[PDB]
Order: sequence, then C-alpha cells, then structure tokens
Amino acid sequence: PQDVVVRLPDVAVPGEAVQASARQAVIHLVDIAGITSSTPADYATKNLYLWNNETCDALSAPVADWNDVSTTPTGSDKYGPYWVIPLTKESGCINVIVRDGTNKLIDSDLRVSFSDFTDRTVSVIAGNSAVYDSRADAFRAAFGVALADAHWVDKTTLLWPGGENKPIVRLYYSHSSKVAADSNGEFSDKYVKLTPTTVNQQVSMRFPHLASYPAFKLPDDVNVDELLQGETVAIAAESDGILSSATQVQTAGVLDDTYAAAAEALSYGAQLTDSGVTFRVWAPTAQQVELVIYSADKKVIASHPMTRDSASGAWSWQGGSDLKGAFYRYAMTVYHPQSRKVEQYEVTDPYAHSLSTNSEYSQVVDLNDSALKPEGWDGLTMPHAQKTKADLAKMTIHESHIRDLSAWDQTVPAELRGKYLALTAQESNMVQHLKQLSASGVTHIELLPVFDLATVNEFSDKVADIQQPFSRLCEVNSAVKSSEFAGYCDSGSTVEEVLTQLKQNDSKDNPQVQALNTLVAQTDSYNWGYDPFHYTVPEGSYATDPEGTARIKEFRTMIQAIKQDLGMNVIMDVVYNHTNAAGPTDRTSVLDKIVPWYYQRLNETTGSVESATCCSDSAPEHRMFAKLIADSLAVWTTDYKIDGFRFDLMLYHPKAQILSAWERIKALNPDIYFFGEGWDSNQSDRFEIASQINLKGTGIGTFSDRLRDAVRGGGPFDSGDALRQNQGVGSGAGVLPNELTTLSDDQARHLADLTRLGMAGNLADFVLIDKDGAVKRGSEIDYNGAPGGYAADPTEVVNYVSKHDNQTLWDMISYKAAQEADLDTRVRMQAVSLATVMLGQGIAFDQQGSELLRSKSFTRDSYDSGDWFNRVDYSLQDNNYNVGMPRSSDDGSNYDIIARVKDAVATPGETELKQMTAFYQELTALRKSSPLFTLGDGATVMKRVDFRNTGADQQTGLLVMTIDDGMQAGASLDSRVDGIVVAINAAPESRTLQDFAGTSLQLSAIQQAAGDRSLASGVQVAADGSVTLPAWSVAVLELPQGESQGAGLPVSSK
Ligand SMILES: OC[C@H]1O[C@@H]2O[C@H]3[C@H](O)[C@@H](O)[C@@H](O[C@H]4[C@H](O)[C@@H](O)[C@@H](O[C@H]5[C@H](O)[C@@H](O)[C@@H](O[C@H]6[C@H](O)[C@@H](O)[C@@H](O[C@H]7[C@H](O)[C@@H](O)[C@@H](O[C@H]8[C@H](O)[C@@H](O)[C@@H](O[C@H]1[C@H](O)[C@H]2O)O[C@@H]8CO)O[C@@H]7CO)O[C@@H]6CO)O[C@@H]5CO)O[C@@H]4CO)O[C@@H]3CO
Ligand SMILES: [Ca+2]
Ligand SMILES: [Ca+2]
Ligand SMILES: [Ca+2]
Ligand SMILES: [Ca+2]
Ligand SMILES: [Ca+2]
Repeated sequence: PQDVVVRLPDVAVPGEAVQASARQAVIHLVDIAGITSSTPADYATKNLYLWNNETCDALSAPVADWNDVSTTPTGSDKYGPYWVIPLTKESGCINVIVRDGTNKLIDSDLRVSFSDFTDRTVSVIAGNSAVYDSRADAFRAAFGVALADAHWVDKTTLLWPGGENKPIVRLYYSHSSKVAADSNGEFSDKYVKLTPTTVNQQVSMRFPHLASYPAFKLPDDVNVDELLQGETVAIAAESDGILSSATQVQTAGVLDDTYAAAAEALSYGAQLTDSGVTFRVWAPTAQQVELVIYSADKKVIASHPMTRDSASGAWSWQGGSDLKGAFYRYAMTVYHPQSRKVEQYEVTDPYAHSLSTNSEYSQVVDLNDSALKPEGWDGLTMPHAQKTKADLAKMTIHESHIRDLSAWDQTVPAELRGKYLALTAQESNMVQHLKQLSASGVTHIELLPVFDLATVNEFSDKVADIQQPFSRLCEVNSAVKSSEFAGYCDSGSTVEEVLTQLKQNDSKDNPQVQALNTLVAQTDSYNWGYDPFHYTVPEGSYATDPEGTARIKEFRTMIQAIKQDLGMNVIMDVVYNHTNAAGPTDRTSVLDKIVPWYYQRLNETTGSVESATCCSDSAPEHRMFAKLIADSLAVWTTDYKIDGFRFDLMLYHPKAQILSAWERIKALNPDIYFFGEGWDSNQSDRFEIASQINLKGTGIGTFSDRLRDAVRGGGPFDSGDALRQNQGVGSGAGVLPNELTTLSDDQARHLADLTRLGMAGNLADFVLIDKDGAVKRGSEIDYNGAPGGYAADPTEVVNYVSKHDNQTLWDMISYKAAQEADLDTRVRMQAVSLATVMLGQGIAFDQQGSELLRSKSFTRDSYDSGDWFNRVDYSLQDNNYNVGMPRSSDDGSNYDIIARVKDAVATPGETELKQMTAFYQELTALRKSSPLFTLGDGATVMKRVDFRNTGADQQTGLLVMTIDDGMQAGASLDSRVDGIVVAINAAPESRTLQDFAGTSLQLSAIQQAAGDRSLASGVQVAADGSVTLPAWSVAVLELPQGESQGAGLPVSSK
C-alpha cells in the first residue's frame, strides 16, 4: 500500500540486431546486467572461442588457439554485443564458448544446431546455458517465471534460495490467471510480503534436504486456503523494484501442515453407508469438484457439485443406495503447476474399488456383497500360520505370474488361460503340479502385480496373443504390415507357429525370433505389470470379463482355490513407489491430476516429477499418500484376505512410513507379514529410508542379495565375458573353473562366507570363521564394501537364487558352468544352488519354475518379452531353453558370449525336469521336516547354528552347517533328534567328513526314502561315524534322540 512497485526493467523487449546471411551464423549476447543501465560495460574484452573437429564441423576457419582473444564482437547496441560467424555449409552445427577474455560466462561447451534454429541466428545470455531463437526469448526467459525452487513448507514458512539477501521478497497469487507483468510491465496481482527469518527445527525435521535454504516468513494471518486455490509465484527484487528472479512454488509442505490433520480423520472413495452412498475425494487445491454419474453404457446421468470441507480440503456428496453399481468420475477444476493452467478434466477415483474395462471409469461397489464373494469366502482360513518368528521362518515362496502359470497349458480350458480362474482347473497340469509342490512344503504363492496395471489394454479386441492367427497380429498392430514379417499376414499360421519356424535360422547375426516378438510385445496381453493405474482394484485383463465387478469375484475365487484346494498362503507384489504417469495430460495420470504436485516426488529446483524408480516417483513421505497406501493395504488385507505384501523398491519409502503402515495392518490382522526389495534409493537426504540396514530389528523383511550373488556368481550389472567368468558357489567357483574365469581360492572362499552367513540367516551379530580362519561377526563379512550380515532375526531376511527379474538360475548356470559339466551335473548344480536357500535359516523365496530348470533363452529382463520367453511348460517337454536370442536392446551386448556358451550340453527334457522336480520336493520337505531349520529368533540361531570346514585350509565348496537340539541350547525343539547336520558338497570331488566320528549320525529319513533319486544318493554313514559325500550332492543327517535329551552339537564360543 506503501510498497515499492515490483516491475520489469523499463526497456522494450529487444528485437534482433542482425540476421545471418548465407554461409553464416549469428550469436547474440544479451547483456541483461547491463540493460538495467549505468555502465555501458565495454564489450571489447568480450570474445568467442570457436572450434570444430568432432561432433560439430560447420565453422569455416575456427581460431583453435584457446588463448587467442581476437574473436571479438562484430557490433553492438544497447542490448549487448553480437557475432557474425562464417560457415562451410550452413546445414549442421557449431561449437562455441563465450568468454570475457580467457574467463568465461556460460558453464558449458554450448552448441548451436542448425536443425533447430534454421536461420542460424541464436541468442544466449551470461550464466544461462540455453540457446534461444531470438533475443526476445532470451530476454523473456531472463525476466520470466522459471523453475520451482520455492517451497511453501508450512503455513508461515517459505524456503527459497532466490530471495536470499534481497530487499523485496513476496509471494504473488492469481486465482484464475498466470501471474505475469502488466501492460505497464509491472506485477499487479495481489501478494503477501515475506520477512527474512531462520528456519525452525520442526521444519528442519520435516525437510532436512531443504534445511540449508534461506527461510522466509508470512504474516500470521495470511489466508492460506485462498492462495492454494490458484497459482502462487515467489518473486524477489532489488531496491528499485526491478525483478531479480521469480519461480513457481512447491506447496506439498503447506498442504500437509494445513489439511492433513483434518483429512486423515476421513474415509475416501465411494462408500456404501446405510444412508446410501457417500463419495469423498481429497482435493485441497481444487476450485470445483463435481461428481459425474454414468449409465451402464457410459452416458452422463447426473452431475453433482460436491461439498468442500474447509478444514480437510476434501470434497463429499451423499447419494442414494441405488448408486450401487454406477460408474463415476470426479470432474475437476484445478490449477496444475506443470501446465500453469486451471485444468478441467474427468478423473477416476484414486480410491476406486471397481472399474470399467481398461479403467476408464470407477464404479461404486460394496466389497462385502455376497454377490462378489465365492461360496464360503468368509470362512477362508490361513492354511499356514504366521504368528511367531518360527511360523514366519517356515515361509517358502513361489513367485508366480498369472500368464506364466496358464498361458501355455493346453490342459487349462482355453477361456481360462492367462486368467485368475486358471487356478480352479483342478485337473490341469499346472494346478496339480502346484498341489504337489504344496504337498512337499512350498507354502506361499507370491503374485506378480494383480492390482490394476496400466500396460495391458483390457479391450480384448485391441490385443493379439501368440496363440492366435498372425493375421490378427497384423489387424491390431499396424507396425507389422511395415516390417520384415509382413508376408505372414496371409500365411494362415499362428504367431506361435511363426515364432517356432523362426528358431531354425535364428542366431546372433540373425536375431529374428526376438525381432518378431518385439512387435508382438506391443499388443499382446503380457506384462509383469509394475505400472500402477489404480492401487486397489484387481487387474481387469486377468478376468474373463473386465467390465465391472466380475473381476472382483473371479479374483477371490482364485484366492480361495490357492488357500483351500492348493493349501498355500498368498502374497501380493505391490508398487506404491511410483505411478504410471503424472501431469494433466496422460490417460493413466490419476493422483497428479486431482492434487497436482502433492503425490509425486519433485526435484527441489525444477519441480519436475522424478523418475529414479523408472517412471513417476511417488512421494510416500507425504501424509495423505501414506494414508492412501495404508487404506489400500487394508482393503487387500480385509476384503481380499491377502496374507502378506512385497513392496517393490521399498527403499524409496521412509522407514517410519512402512512401520506406520504395518501397525495399521497389524491392528486389523496381527499376523500379516511385510517385506520388500531395495538397493539404490539415494533418498537418505530426505528421510530415513526403508533399507536393509535401517530395518534391522523392526520385523520388516528384505530380500538379501548376499547369498544370491554368492551362489549365482557375479552381480546384476555383469555383461559379456563377466557373465561367464563370475562363477558362483552353485556353478563351481574355484573348484570346477571354466576356461575364462580367474577366481582365486580366496575369492571362492569369500563367496562361501557369504553363503554360510546367509544360511544362518544373514544376521549382523552371528559369529563365524571366515576365509582366513579369523573370527568375524556377520556385520564384519564384506559385501561389496558393506556389512554382509544386517538382520536381527532370520525372519528379516529373504534368501533366493532366482527371481522374476534378471537371468533365471538355469541360465546363469549355463553362462558359467565349465564345458566338462554335463547336463546331469548342471541339474544338480541347480539343486545345490537352491539347497543353500531351502535348507537355510532365512525365509525361502524362489522363482516359479526353478523346479523345472526354467530358462528364458538368456533373457535378463523379460517384463515385456511375452508368452514366448517366459513360457513354463507344465507338460514337461523342455525348460524353454534355446528358443531364440534374447532381446537385442537389453541383451545384445551378450550375444557373443551366448552363442559361445549356449550349446555346451543338450536342452533339458522330461527326464531332467522330472529329476529336478524331485530334487526340489526333497529339499522343501527337508526344510519343514524339523523345527531346527526354522528357528525364527536370531538369538536362537546364534545359540544353536554353527559351521564346520571353516578357515583358510577348508575343503573348497563344502558347506557344513550344524543345528543343535542338545543341552547347550535349551529345550529339545525336536522330540526326534538332538541335532542336525546339513552338508552341501558343491564340488567335483567326493569328500569325507570326520567331524562326527563315532557319534551315531545318520542320513535323514526323507533322503533315504528317495533312493538313488535323492540328492544324497551314494552318501555312506560308516559305523565309526565318518560320512562320505559324493560330488555335487546335498545330505541332511540327524543325531537320534534317546529316552531323554542328549548332548547334540554344541556351538563353540569363538
Ligand atoms: O537399480 C540398480 C540395481 O540395483 C540392485 O543391484 C545392487 C546390488 O544388489 C548390490 O550388490 C550392489 O551392486 C554392486 C554389484 O553387485 C557389483 O557387481 C558392483 O557393480 C559394479 C560392476 O561390477 C561394474 O561393472 C560397474 O557397473 C557398470 C556396468 O558394468 C555397466 O554396464 C552399467 O550398468 C548398467 C547395466 O549393465 C545394466 O544391466 C543396467 O542395470 C540394471 C540392472 O541390471 C537391473 O537389474 C536393475 O539393477 C538393479 C538390480 O536388480 C539390483 O539387484 O536396474 C539396473 C538399471 O540401471 O543399467 C546399468 C546402468 O547403465 O554401469 C555400471 C556403472 O557402475 O560398476 C558397478 C558399480 O560399482 O558393485 C555394485 C555397487 O552398485 O548395489 C546395487 C545397487 O545398484
Ligand atoms: Ca533466430
Ligand atoms: Ca489394468
Ligand atoms: Ca506386452
Ligand atoms: Ca533426490
Ligand atoms: Ca531334541
């Protein structure tokens, strides 16, 4: 009122000094600092460095002497200097650097492509590294709103670097337009002034990554709720009111400080009460929300302006009970900072609980209706207990996929192939194999994404699968008509048949199976599905009918068949760490359309949605997304009876967030198990991440990569010859070397430390003898510079040697096994590999089909490689090995080593698969054959679990583990044995154990029953108590328990 007027510099927008003529380019330097006059700031010291050579070669005679300053401006006007630059051809690009003497002003070897600016007349500006098409663009950028490095973090606090040490600091706002300069070049919209302040600790706690930011203070009476209705720009100016900078404002902090407290007390979605249906959606910044209501054929039949609750920021409307079954969306009117527009669009409900086909509309549903439950649903019990640490330890997971399970199975009814309902085909090969796996002690099926994914089109008409005519492929995929496979549109054979014919002439120089499959991938039904569209509705394409609630009942039918007929618990993979899209445009941007910039994690400076996850990084560190997650998990827990959840990329989540979620779900069902996967994150600066280290002692499990890398060999980044040289314990590291490896005995001995430690459950405090005979705690064994042991209890550790991502176990072994290793040796290598997991104290996890030697033709990342490369054949003809070179984009640089190694031995057939299945069932039956394998508690494991054959002079590749049921340990947990010995001999030599001489040790009953089909076939226990172990074998032995408890196998104090 008294205030200085903030404004542009009173000078017109500059035109162009010179346009370039033929064989010329022109470069303007827009001296912005000078144009707010005073000094004529001489331009003779200004100069260009121009050099050609690689990348850009269009200049005509570049002065390559770096010091030579002589290339000074051709002329100047009041807006600065400019340069006329001769060229060779005028189509191309040039390399330029801009300098004040040998000093320098644009921290970047900048470049001028003539393909963008075809008049070759561009402008730049001291500091910016951008290349503008005119001085006016540059000038406007210089004085226009840019980036979004202002953070309105609570009601009275704005963190912003742009305002540091500036007299005028203000928050401008326009409810309905962009904030911009006047007809008079002034900023006339309303504003609040910001007084410099010091940030506080409540906000330093909340935003540690922003704590070095200049803090600014808002009058205690600012009408916050009105500022968040529109656009909010932060602006800084000098004493004359001329603008220094202006940026957009990230508002997520102040939205939580303002509304989260009230909004967490509310329930969301379309909710059947007894008064009818209540709709509520959280839209704290929206200007309008209307509830549109749709007919069965998707016509508008009502549109209701909703009631905004001023405290929560949530919008609600109460309607009739006849809205049950109606399709609906929210018609939003809302400012989006990305587009700087008050957008208008219809968004489906992020709390949707049912959907129309391909998720176009959300649908009012009562999940409690018996109409959407299969008969007996409410009685469904957990076939396996999860209460105690010992209960959880017995967990043995089968990581599976809806289409992997049934797509190829001719014994599944055609219409159920690739569907939730394939699991009811009680006499299919797939289902009876799973029933057998369960019988032998697989306990858990883990489901790859069955929530609503984005990346399969649920309109069946727009989708062709390889089991269908190839002409169907051409109809729905127009790229096919314009490719080397066009001839097959009339062939009258299926895509499956065409792919089989392409095997014959397929090689590293004719990778044609992959070439056709790549196009199939775009329009088939196949995807892992790590692409969330709606978090709390079943995927529609796995239903026999994706329109409406059909999927809800079919899914639960599937859940029933796994728990009741199959006798297994059920785990869901869940992806709360990202969304499929953000912004106001994209079909699958849901959350970021309704409350823009609140649900995604943004770069502190630009405000861009980060993509470290792959995609649109979500922001689970914000309260209303934490609630969304917990409410979502609750529905899956209560309404779908899911027994546990695997968090994808769990370290992009705050530890406190996961724990808070777990407590909410423990409150509904105390035995639900939580675990997740995580290795990169790099979000440590924003909060304490949900990582392997930090989660110690919480009871949240994590995939361990330690044993995995030690038994598989190498790591996930390997390519080329490293895939072969990096043998593991499972593939003969240092005992049966191949022709390329260099692994020393020490390197091999270290892998074995990682593997014992993992078999004892990868505890930090478990004490063992290392490769050099030194005493070490699990934390003290090294895993690529990190402590190897990180857990408090073994139930915090999930062990595995194969998984959906990266190469399958069989393919790793094929990469790494010595040529002399024959097929049966490779089969036992698979079995010994898996024994380190199945006989270990950690939770046991494994890829569907390891019991069938599953291959993906060396495909490392098969998320989109279709029915073809992920084939699992429950008719036991082969293991899908050698069905073509894998996709070139991701595996092309491995074609050389593949062709070199691929044909060392024969492709596994029915005999080998059947042999492997028995090996597998033997191991899992052993895992549950005695409680000593699954002690549960970490203090119990240290007290009872020990190793032999340790130290520098160990027999390489021979793991000997003891479990004690004797007196030094406490109660006899097994009323049949006093102790157990697990001997895994991953070596070509036979080995003899003397540690148990004259002690009445004996082979386990399970292995003795399997005869010469046992992994222990050929093991002899002498009367003097020595044990002979055949090459490549796994033996489990027992101390028989007498009339009272014996002395067992006490752990030594090291
Ligand atoms: O998200 C990434 C990744 O995370 C997980 O891996 C973790 C792992 O479990 C930990 O043990 C550890 O990783 C260490 C690793 O095991 C060691 O081998 C070593 O790695 C070094 C390599 O030896 C060395 O060669 C080099 O790596 C370079 C590669 O040679 C080069 O090709 C490129 O890497 C690219 C890959 O080739 C390419 O496949 C792709 O990587 C993807 C993964 O394959 C995919 O599985 C997933 O990776 C997860 C993995 O599943 C987890 O287990 O996504 C990846 C997307 O990037 O793309 C790569 C990028 O171009 O560049 C690297 C440059 O380093 O150096 C490495 C690093 O020292 O030490 C490892 C330490 O990281 O931690 C990781 C956490 O990432
Ligand atoms: Ca131009
Ligand atoms: Ca879907
Ligand atoms: Ca696909
Ligand atoms: Ca970051
Ligand atoms: Ca006992």
